[PDB]
Amino acid sequence: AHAQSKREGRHSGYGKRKGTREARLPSQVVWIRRLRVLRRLLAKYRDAGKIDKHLYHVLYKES
Amino acid sequence: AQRVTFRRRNPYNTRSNKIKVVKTPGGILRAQHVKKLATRPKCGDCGSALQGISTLRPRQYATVSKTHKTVSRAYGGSRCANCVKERIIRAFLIEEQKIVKKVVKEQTEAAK
Amino acid sequence: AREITDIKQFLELTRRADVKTATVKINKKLNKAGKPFRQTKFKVRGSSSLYTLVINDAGKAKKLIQSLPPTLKVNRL
Amino acid sequence: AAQKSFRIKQKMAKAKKQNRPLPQWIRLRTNNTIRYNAKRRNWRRTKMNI
Amino acid sequence: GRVIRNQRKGAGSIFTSHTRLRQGAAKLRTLDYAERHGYIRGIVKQIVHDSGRGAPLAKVVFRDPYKYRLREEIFIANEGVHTGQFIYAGKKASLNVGNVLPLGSVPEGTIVSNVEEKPGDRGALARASGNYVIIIGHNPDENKTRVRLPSGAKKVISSDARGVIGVIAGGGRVDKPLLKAGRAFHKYRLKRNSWPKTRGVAMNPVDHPHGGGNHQHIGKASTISRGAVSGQKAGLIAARRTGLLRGSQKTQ
RNA sequence: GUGCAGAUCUUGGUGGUAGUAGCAAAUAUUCAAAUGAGAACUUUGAAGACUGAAGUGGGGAAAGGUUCCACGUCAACAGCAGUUGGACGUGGGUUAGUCGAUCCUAAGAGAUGGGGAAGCUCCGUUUCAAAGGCCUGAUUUUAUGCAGGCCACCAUCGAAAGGGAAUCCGGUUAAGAUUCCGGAACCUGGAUAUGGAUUCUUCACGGUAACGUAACUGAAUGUGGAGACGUCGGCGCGAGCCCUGGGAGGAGUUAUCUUUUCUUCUUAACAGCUUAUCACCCCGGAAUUGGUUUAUCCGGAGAUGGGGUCUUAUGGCUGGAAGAGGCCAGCACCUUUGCUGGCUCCGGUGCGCUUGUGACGGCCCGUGAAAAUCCACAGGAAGGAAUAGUUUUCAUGCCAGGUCGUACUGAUAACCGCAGCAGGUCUCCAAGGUGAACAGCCUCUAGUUGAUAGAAUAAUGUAGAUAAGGGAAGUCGGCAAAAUAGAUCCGUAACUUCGGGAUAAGGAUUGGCUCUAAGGGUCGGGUACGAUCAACUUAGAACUGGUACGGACAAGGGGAAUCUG
Ligand SMILES: [Mg+2]
Ligand SMILES: [Mg+2]
Ligand SMILES: [Mg+2]
Ligand SMILES: [Mg+2]
Ligand SMILES: [Mg+2]
Ligand SMILES: [Mg+2]
Ligand SMILES: [Mg+2]
Ligand SMILES: [Mg+2]
Ligand SMILES: [Mg+2]
Ligand SMILES: [Mg+2]
Ligand SMILES: [Mg+2]
Ligand SMILES: [Mg+2]
Ligand SMILES: [Mg+2]
Ligand SMILES: [Mg+2]
Ligand SMILES: [Mg+2]
Ligand SMILES: [Mg+2]
Ligand SMILES: [Mg+2]
Ligand SMILES: [Mg+2]
Ligand SMILES: [Mg+2]
Ligand SMILES: [Mg+2]
Ligand SMILES: [Mg+2]
Ligand SMILES: [Mg+2]
Ligand SMILES: [Mg+2]
Ligand SMILES: [Mg+2]
Ligand SMILES: [Mg+2]
Ligand SMILES: [Mg+2]
Ligand SMILES: [Mg+2]
Ligand SMILES: [Mg+2]
Ligand SMILES: [Mg+2]
Ligand SMILES: [Mg+2]
Ligand SMILES: [Mg+2]
Ligand SMILES: [Mg+2]
Ligand SMILES: [Mg+2]
Ligand SMILES: [Mg+2]
Ligand SMILES: [Mg+2]
Ligand SMILES: [Mg+2]
Ligand SMILES: [Mg+2]
Ligand SMILES: [Mg+2]
Ligand SMILES: [Mg+2]
Ligand SMILES: [Mg+2]
Ligand SMILES: [Mg+2]
Ligand SMILES: [Mg+2]
Ligand SMILES: [Mg+2]
Ligand SMILES: [Mg+2]
Ligand SMILES: [Mg+2]
Ligand SMILES: [Mg+2]
Ligand SMILES: [Mg+2]
Ligand SMILES: [Mg+2]
Ligand SMILES: [Mg+2]
Ligand SMILES: [Mg+2]
Ligand SMILES: [Mg+2]
Ligand SMILES: [Mg+2]
Ligand SMILES: [Mg+2]
Ligand SMILES: [Mg+2]
Ligand SMILES: [Mg+2]
Ligand SMILES: [Mg+2]
Ligand SMILES: [Mg+2]
Ligand SMILES: [Mg+2]
Ligand SMILES: [Mg+2]
Ligand SMILES: [Mg+2]
Ligand SMILES: [Mg+2]
Ligand SMILES: [Mg+2]
Ligand SMILES: [Mg+2]
Ligand SMILES: [Mg+2]
Ligand SMILES: [Mg+2]
Ligand SMILES: [Mg+2]
Ligand SMILES: [Mg+2]
Ligand SMILES: [Mg+2]
Ligand SMILES: [Mg+2]
Ligand SMILES: [Mg+2]
Ligand SMILES: [Mg+2]
Ligand SMILES: [Mg+2]
Ligand SMILES: [Mg+2]
Ligand SMILES: [Mg+2]
Ligand SMILES: [Mg+2]
Ligand SMILES: [Mg+2]
Ligand SMILES: [Mg+2]
Ligand SMILES: [Mg+2]
Ligand SMILES: [Mg+2]
Ligand SMILES: [Mg+2]
Ligand SMILES: [Mg+2]
Ligand SMILES: [Mg+2]
Ligand SMILES: [Mg+2]
Ligand SMILES: [Mg+2]
Ligand SMILES: [Mg+2]
Ligand SMILES: [Mg+2]
Ligand SMILES: [Mg+2]
Ligand SMILES: [Mg+2]
Ligand SMILES: [Mg+2]
Repeated sequence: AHAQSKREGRHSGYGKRKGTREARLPSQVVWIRRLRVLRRLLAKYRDAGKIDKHLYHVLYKES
Repeated sequence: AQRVTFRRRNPYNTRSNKIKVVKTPGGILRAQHVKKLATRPKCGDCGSALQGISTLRPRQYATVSKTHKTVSRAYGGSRCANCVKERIIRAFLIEEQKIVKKVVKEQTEAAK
Repeated sequence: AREITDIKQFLELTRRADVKTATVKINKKLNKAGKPFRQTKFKVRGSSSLYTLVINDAGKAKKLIQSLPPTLKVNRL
Repeated sequence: AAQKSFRIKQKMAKAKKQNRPLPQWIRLRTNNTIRYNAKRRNWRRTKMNI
Repeated sequence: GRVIRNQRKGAGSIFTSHTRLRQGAAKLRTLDYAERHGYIRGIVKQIVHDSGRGAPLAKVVFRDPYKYRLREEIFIANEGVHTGQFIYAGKKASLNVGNVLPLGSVPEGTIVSNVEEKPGDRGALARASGNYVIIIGHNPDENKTRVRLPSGAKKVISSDARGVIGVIAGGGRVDKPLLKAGRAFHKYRLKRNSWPKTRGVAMNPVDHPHGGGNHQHIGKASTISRGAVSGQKAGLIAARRTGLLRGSQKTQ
């Protein structure tokens, strides 16, 4: 029951928090997820040819 | 929640005491001891793991057939191909220049 | 320790030397999706190894069963 | 201990044997003097020093 | 009183060298037929870190002239030698960094390391990281050679005495601060048990000439004579001068 | 060896003290039955609690030595008791080719030719020494002399946590089990015969190559490899655990409510096929530089791309193997105890937890053992076929595997502390919630419920709390105590070696409930989007309450200076 309300975004207020924002969800974890998703899009846009390898390479390093 | 015990007198976490957990047909959890992992044999020239060769702990190499211990080229279970490639070319060219070296100083003696 | 799919190779084993006993196991199993069928495993006890041939076809089974050497000791189920 | 030398296991055995009460028929012998076993030993009172 | 600290070291109990990881003694090849008449060729098969040493060893393999087999030597590596390089050792041998030649066979100004004291001893002088000796002259009659060692001293030895061209590798090690107790700790951990050092002046009299007093202090001149006896020698032994050295060093 | 009142005299015995100090740490007990002369204390049933997987759980190492188990049993012992016991009496109990020792080497120890020393002995360990033994040939008096060629390695002891040939699952005892029983394997040594392979081109073919294989002769000598190795970091993957959907069973609750809460649904070594990051090969020849990791490293010394090769950690399917084990129903009956059935199925998820492992990266004046042992290659000594030879590194088959330890405790009672002492004493396995968490607090499994008891609640205490107004006036001294504290946001001085000082200081906010928004995966697209499934994070907004909300637990007082390292 409780686990459900947490899925509903409950008991999450500032008074319910003891560990730091980092300890709860590390920044690096967040970043690694993101940079991999970006990395993963570029690759399929190139493979499909939606983007050309030159534009890809630029976006790669900008990502 | 089901916990487990070593199967031998040795209480400590030494590398010979490595353990694994396993579900049995009895339906229960039990430890089973685990031999140390074997490592790949290495080229003597360079030191890469030489391909084609099976990897076992040293005395198990006696329990296996010779095809697992070699590859079909010369220096098979010993050197790494590309290394053998080199000592062919090197041998040849040196044995050649060795002729070039003699006849040149054969003339040098004769004209001087 | 070993399994056999060659019905010819099998018979050869049964007539070899060291092989005295043997056993035939019968299993109810299901086919594909819907229905059942009758599986039979022929287990031959060799000196260092137990060979077992699985005949999925009920017909080949009955045929194979009689093919067994008459001097061989066989355990039913 | 708990994995022993045979030597120790042997002494341990002789020790076990010596641990019994005085056989009572001795008490009946002519000129008997021994009343009780005076060398009796117990594992929680005296340790046997190997 | 007690036997002081510098007396207890000679009995070699806890003071022996910590030797377990060492590659084995560094030496020149035995001085044999090949080396004193011709030259002989080798390959450096490796250059490697020795424990408790400043400078890397070089494993150098040669052929055994009298038997079919390989024979491997341990050299102190001169700066610039490299794996796969060919090493030449003998009376007649070209003058190149890494080779080993008799001191007689090299011109003045030549720079060599691991040089023998007597010929054959497989090297004595100038083995520490950064060090070398310079050949400052020859006396062909009685075939001696005059060299200058790292200390500044100038010694004269047999021209047959072998040395190896170049300087020893890993130099400049001592320019970097140790920065903390631990770095020193791990340093002497692989040498011997000399660290840390209690000052005698922090001890009681039983322990040391310097021991005792209601203030820390030596109490008599800390310059001790050679004539002094064991248990007496601590502080500055046989000092011909003492005090901050002013002005240029560097013997004339 | 002759006379005691003394010597803090010697040994032994005995008093007053005194039925006195006391038997108060470790939360905690209770009802009934049974047994028995006897029950606060034994056994059983019930109830109340506890340890809370960093255990009061399940095992071991040292050490102990029978304490293990059964039966009998209370004189002493367990600072109350006793019918109970680690006590007393009497018996029973420890099963191995595979688990250890055994073998190897580590620091080290220590014989020997010797050299010291009056000598007990000291030094040396390959050291100034004539230091030893293998492979087969020579024998057809015959049994093992000599003929070669090697090897000059020169004792030995030293690890029940280092190195190391080989075993698993189920069942079983009062007490033993990787040791017994059942089944199924594997290693080593010794013997060997049949099958297959090989050969008239004698000592195998195939692939451009990486390399493939059921095999595919190989002495001396030599060389390579394995054994064989630091630490920390993030990232990838495996296993077990954790969470969870459908179904098939059994159990609990049901005044009311819950298609509900709890639980069973398992698969060993070993074998076959198959499975890999890395590495490598072939084709190709690159600026408009490309590829690419979370982490910037790679390419004309050949990148990107396309195609292949290899290790088999590891996983998958099958054999082992459902016949086992788990969970149910339906009959039988003083028994030994059966009998008959059914079902044991298909999925999901991840910055989860523990552990294993890979490819990388950080560090060093630290760069993180040895030997036994096993294999390989270079070499080509030699031995070998057509009327039949070579092969036991391919398959199958035969025999054997000794000696010693193996019980149990491992600690608030089996060890050491004079003891059933609040001390000490090496280590493996580790569930759910809350939460950053192996924290505290509550729980499941398992184990406990042991520590004299009854009645009262004076003084004085020990240990735990609170106090109006004042606020260090107390004291040598703020000693003791109190105050503070998590997290998000705001804000932060002198000075400084520029790294700090800093959580400086100083502030606001925090429940419940109900919504909104942002953040991802996967598949088909000719040479813009659609469809589906699975996750708590962060911010914003309403409503609501005796203004409460890190509601217990958990959790820094701060500032200005002097002396000093
Ligand atoms: Mg970061
Ligand atoms: Mg992705
Ligand atoms: Mg880039
Ligand atoms: Mg055990
Ligand atoms: Mg470790
Ligand atoms: Mg292979
Ligand atoms: Mg191969
Ligand atoms: Mg060949
Ligand atoms: Mg005692
Ligand atoms: Mg004694
Ligand atoms: Mg030494
Ligand atoms: Mg020290
Ligand atoms: Mg000093
Ligand atoms: Mg000092
Ligand atoms: Mg002092
Ligand atoms: Mg003195
Ligand atoms: Mg003096
Ligand atoms: Mg003094
Ligand atoms: Mg002073
Ligand atoms: Mg008398
Ligand atoms: Mg007298
Ligand atoms: Mg008198
Ligand atoms: Mg008297
Ligand atoms: Mg008196
Ligand atoms: Mg008197
Ligand atoms: Mg008296
Ligand atoms: Mg009384
Ligand atoms: Mg009293
Ligand atoms: Mg008391
Ligand atoms: Mg009680
Ligand atoms: Mg009870
Ligand atoms: Mg509790
Ligand atoms: Mg805890
Ligand atoms: Mg035990
Ligand atoms: Mg009694
Ligand atoms: Mg007792
Ligand atoms: Mg009592
Ligand atoms: Mg009593
Ligand atoms: Mg007894
Ligand atoms: Mg007994
Ligand atoms: Mg073993
Ligand atoms: Mg033995
Ligand atoms: Mg000696
Ligand atoms: Mg030994
Ligand atoms: Mg051992
Ligand atoms: Mg071991
Ligand atoms: Mg069992
Ligand atoms: Mg039994
Ligand atoms: Mg037991
Ligand atoms: Mg058996
Ligand atoms: Mg069998
Ligand atoms: Mg064999
Ligand atoms: Mg073939
Ligand atoms: Mg070797
Ligand atoms: Mg090696
Ligand atoms: Mg090791
Ligand atoms: Mg196994
Ligand atoms: Mg590819
Ligand atoms: Mg190809
Ligand atoms: Mg493959
Ligand atoms: Mg991640
Ligand atoms: Mg390294
Ligand atoms: Mg090998
Ligand atoms: Mg074989
Ligand atoms: Mg024997
Ligand atoms: Mg046991
Ligand atoms: Mg106990
Ligand atoms: Mg004791
Ligand atoms: Mg105790
Ligand atoms: Mg569960
Ligand atoms: Mg008590
Ligand atoms: Mg109490
Ligand atoms: Mg009381
Ligand atoms: Mg009071
Ligand atoms: Mg109050
Ligand atoms: Mg007040
Ligand atoms: Mg105030
Ligand atoms: Mg004031
Ligand atoms: Mg006052
Ligand atoms: Mg005052
Ligand atoms: Mg004061
Ligand atoms: Mg104050
Ligand atoms: Mg205080
Ligand atoms: Mg208050
Ligand atoms: Mg401050
Ligand atoms: Mg709010
Ligand atoms: Mg969304
Ligand atoms: Mg002052
Ligand atoms: Mg200080």
